[PDB]
Amino acid sequence: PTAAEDLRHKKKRLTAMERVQLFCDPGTFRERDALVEHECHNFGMEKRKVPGDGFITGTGKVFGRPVFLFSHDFTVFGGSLSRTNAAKVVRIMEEAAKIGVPVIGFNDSGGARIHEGVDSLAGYADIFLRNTLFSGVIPQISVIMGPCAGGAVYSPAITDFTFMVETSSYMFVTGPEVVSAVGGKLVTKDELGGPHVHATKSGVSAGTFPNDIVAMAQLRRLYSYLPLSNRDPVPVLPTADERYRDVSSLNTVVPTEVKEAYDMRDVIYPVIDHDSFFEIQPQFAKNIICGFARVEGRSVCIIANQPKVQAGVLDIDSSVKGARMVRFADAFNIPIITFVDVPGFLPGVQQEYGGIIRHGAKLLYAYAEATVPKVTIITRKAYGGAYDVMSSKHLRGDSNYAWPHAEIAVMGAAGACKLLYSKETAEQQAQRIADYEKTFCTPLSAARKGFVDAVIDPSETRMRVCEDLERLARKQLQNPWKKHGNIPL
Amino acid sequence: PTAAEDLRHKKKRLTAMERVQLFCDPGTFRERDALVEHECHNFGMEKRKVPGDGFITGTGKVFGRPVFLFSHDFTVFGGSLSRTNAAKVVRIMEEAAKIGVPVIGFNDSGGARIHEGVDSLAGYADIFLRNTLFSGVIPQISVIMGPCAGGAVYSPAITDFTFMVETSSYMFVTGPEVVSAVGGKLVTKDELGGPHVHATKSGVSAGTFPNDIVAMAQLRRLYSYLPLSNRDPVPVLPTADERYRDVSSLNTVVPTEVKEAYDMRDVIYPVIDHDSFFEIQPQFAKNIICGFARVEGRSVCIIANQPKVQAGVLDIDSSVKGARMVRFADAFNIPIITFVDVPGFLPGVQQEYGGIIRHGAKLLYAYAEATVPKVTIITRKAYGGAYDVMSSKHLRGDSNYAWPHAEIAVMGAAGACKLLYSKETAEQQAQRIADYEKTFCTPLSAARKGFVDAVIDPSETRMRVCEDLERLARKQLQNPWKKHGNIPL
Amino acid sequence: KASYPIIRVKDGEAETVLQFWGTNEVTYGMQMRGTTFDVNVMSDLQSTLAHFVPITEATTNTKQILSPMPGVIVAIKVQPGQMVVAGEELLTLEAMKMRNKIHAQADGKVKEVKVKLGATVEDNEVLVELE
Ligand SMILES: O=CCCCC[C@@H]1SC[C@@H]2NC(=O)N[C@@H]21
Ligand SMILES: O=CCCCC[C@@H]1SC[C@@H]2NC(=O)N[C@@H]21
Repeated sequence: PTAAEDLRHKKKRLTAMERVQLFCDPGTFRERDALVEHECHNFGMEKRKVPGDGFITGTGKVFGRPVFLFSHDFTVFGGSLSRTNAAKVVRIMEEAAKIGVPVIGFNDSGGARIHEGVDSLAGYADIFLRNTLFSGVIPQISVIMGPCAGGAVYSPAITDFTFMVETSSYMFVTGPEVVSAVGGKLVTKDELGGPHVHATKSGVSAGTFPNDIVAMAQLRRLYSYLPLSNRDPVPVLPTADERYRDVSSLNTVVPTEVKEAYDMRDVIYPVIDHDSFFEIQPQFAKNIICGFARVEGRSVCIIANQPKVQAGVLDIDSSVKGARMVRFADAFNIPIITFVDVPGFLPGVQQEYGGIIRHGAKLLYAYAEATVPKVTIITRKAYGGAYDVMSSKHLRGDSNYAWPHAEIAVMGAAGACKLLYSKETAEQQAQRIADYEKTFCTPLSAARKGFVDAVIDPSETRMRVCEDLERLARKQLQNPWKKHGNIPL
Repeated sequence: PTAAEDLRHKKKRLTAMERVQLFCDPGTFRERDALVEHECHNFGMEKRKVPGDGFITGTGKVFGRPVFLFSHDFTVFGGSLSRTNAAKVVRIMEEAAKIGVPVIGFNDSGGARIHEGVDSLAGYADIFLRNTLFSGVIPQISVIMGPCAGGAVYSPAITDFTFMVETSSYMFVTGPEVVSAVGGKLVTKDELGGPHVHATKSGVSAGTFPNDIVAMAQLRRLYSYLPLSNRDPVPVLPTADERYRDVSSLNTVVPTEVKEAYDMRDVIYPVIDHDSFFEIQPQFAKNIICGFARVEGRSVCIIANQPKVQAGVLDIDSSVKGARMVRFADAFNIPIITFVDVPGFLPGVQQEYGGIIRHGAKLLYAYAEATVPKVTIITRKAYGGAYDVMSSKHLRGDSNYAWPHAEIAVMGAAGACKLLYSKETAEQQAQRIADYEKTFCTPLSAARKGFVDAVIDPSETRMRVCEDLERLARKQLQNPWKKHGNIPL
Repeated sequence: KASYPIIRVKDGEAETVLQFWGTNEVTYGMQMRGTTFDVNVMSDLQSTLAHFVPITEATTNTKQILSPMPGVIVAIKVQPGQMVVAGEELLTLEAMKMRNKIHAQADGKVKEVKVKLGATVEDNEVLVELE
């Protein structure tokens, strides 16, 4: 019996129920509500009632841990929401708020249902309020499998992570018809809101998958990292890997020349456990890396610069990416580990015309507000305000480390030499820049002041990180009483 | 005796002490620390010690209410910060955190002090952490009277409001010398970070003043609105104006044609008390108005659309502006009053390439998260998701009102008629669009559903607003327990 | 009455009625004998310091006027190369279902070529050129 799904598969596409079956465990899905009708009675809609009413909501179970989910249905009315569709979603989110369980939704709606009038707006508003209230209480993940237009786009935005499917998905606020009507330009749906556009240009989508099957397979892996609720502790899984594994290849990663580049992944991979990195937003703002990883069987958060791309310089997009990652990680009590290599901020008129001052402050706010244990490692250099922003010791950092060839200075040697000698005799470059770099572009001064705990061999990083992360397991820090902060938007 | 300030005034500029004297009451300033030296002992700095060390910090008193302030000094070392300058500021902010008092700072620093090494970075980090921790506890206002470059720019950014002086002030992260070095373009300091640029292009500065004297005079007026701390109640001042003043001119403000424009200030001004509006960011994103005002002697927050500019259409910049205003107003228990007139969101490729999805969600998050009393008035129209965003009744709104000629529909009549009749006989425009607009583009349906409390004459708005704002004085609402939210950055 | 227009003042027998327009806390807009003035009310410090304040001069540009935003021109009011006075409407763009009306802020005359009716071009073009 394979009835009524032949029409769907013929278009090389899967069904909502099949997606739900693929996500959860083999036999642990219990559909909650299945016999519900729209009761519209307008515009010749009194007929063609549907039992499911276009939504599939249940409970399920992943890796032995509970979950909640819902999936849109494209065959029935195009997946449009109504006064009645939104009730099921509201009930699921409320139940997942009472119990410490997350929510995952597979969006496929074609837009609002016009035949209901303003009831669709009512349902949208209720879903928006539930998302707003419960953000930071239970993790929310959203996946977009098909078209997603109109005002329905906003609820995925408030969710913590949004993923996209490559061939047959798109998302935008207004359709290309209106764009043609007002501006006069003919742009296709994919050219407007395709997965690539949101992966590279707008920065909304947190990832892209080639197929639905791969999407489910990796969504399970992502779910294996998250904590169940706000009050539950960070999960710890058994692992045969051990902190005594030898990592001596880190002694040679940093080149002896100051103008040559290297890949920061060569430093990230040895420290964490084998094959346990899940990069977030891999194709957007490549000069910074963010993602999840495990250290001795417990999930941690990774944020590191990359001198491979644009000399590892902070920017607007990198600031937004890092700020969102830090805020989410702190909201759910996940340790943060950072690797620092920054020469400063990206210089340019477009930057000031685009508001670098606002955006660069977001990362600093996220780092200063955080109360989870932090570990910082300075590999090569840290200059100016970039050193302050990237989790400096003064921002209530727990432990800070440096490598023997690091440099921590106010600015580059040339600018310091220029400002320290206004009209000093010519040729001052040769006998002053070298001396200043020798005397003050070294971690000795910063260690004398007390800004780094110790200068360590690069081969001891795994040992030190495991020791510190084990000791810091029970830190309790609290901020002054506030209704909420006022972050620079 | 007018010694040592003749050199300053000759350049048509004022001094820090003169600014402090102008701000506070005639004789209520008590300078806190005045005999402090830098104790540097490097690069020939062992000499030329200064008593004040370039900073003036005190307590003062404005309108009989306490304050705290500090002012940079440009004559002494260019206003550079040090390990010692930042200590005074930290002490002032800590004291103003223990006691429920705000802080106001007049920035004039030329950058960091190179002769101290990384101690300047240490001081910057401490100030950044204090700003981050105490934001949302005590209001913070910052004014920029002169140059402000380097990494020192970030602390004004975290503060709630930043104002600028016209002729002799600028702010940016990196100087034009580096821009010339890397990109090769010659741009002046004013062309890069002048007050106009931040007033119109970047949206960082919240206002601009022509002179320092006017700056102080209006800063006092702004201070008269704010509450003293997080736990203190909203100030109420005596006022001879009364809720029984006749406003019948509102019956004629809205034109009888749907395509003609009008000025929303003609609706804003009658409701509030006379000469009591303080616009915030007047020259940026003119399609939305935000500011402070008084209603029956108590300060409230005003957020209204404007069909004069771009048909009152929501956008990226308007969303950011409104979101920041709502967040600040809610953080300190200030009532919010909104006027709604929106046809939707601005359509265009640049918008999606710039991330409309992220930015438009910020206003919705700010409106949904808020717990202060809200009053909403729909004058003419509200369509699509814009109706949901602008404080709809479903987002825990207290009271909502509409005017007799309003319209609340899913979308415009043309699109609804197109979607409701795919290939219906030609000429369907004339006998379908008119009928649909007549039947469903009216507040009767939304009133039937229960989305507006009542349909009122436009002459009763002041009476209704005063009644509701008086009754709602003691509302107590609380959100679920969270360490903090996760707003879409 | 605070923030109101009428102000009745009577010294001895003489009686006067003045009006209060507005203020920016250093300058007061008061009406005397049906005429607007701007009196400055400042203390000793403000008076002694207002001498040392830059007074910049605003741009006095008599040149072409551009349309702030894209749209469509449906109606025009003024004629090409004739007199123009301050506050006169010049034309009306219609965009996203809305007719605006950019006028002439201040000038004596113009020299230019009119943008014809229904020219859906805009994009900050030179609709009218003032010379
Ligand atoms: O020496 C002239 C150009 C030096 C630029 C050095 C890098 S480029 C971006 C960033 N901004 C700076 O001021 N320094 C770094
Ligand atoms: O009828 C064709 C153009 C209608 C646009 C109506 C306004 S323009 C911006 C906003 N987006 C919409 O979909 N409608 C409004």
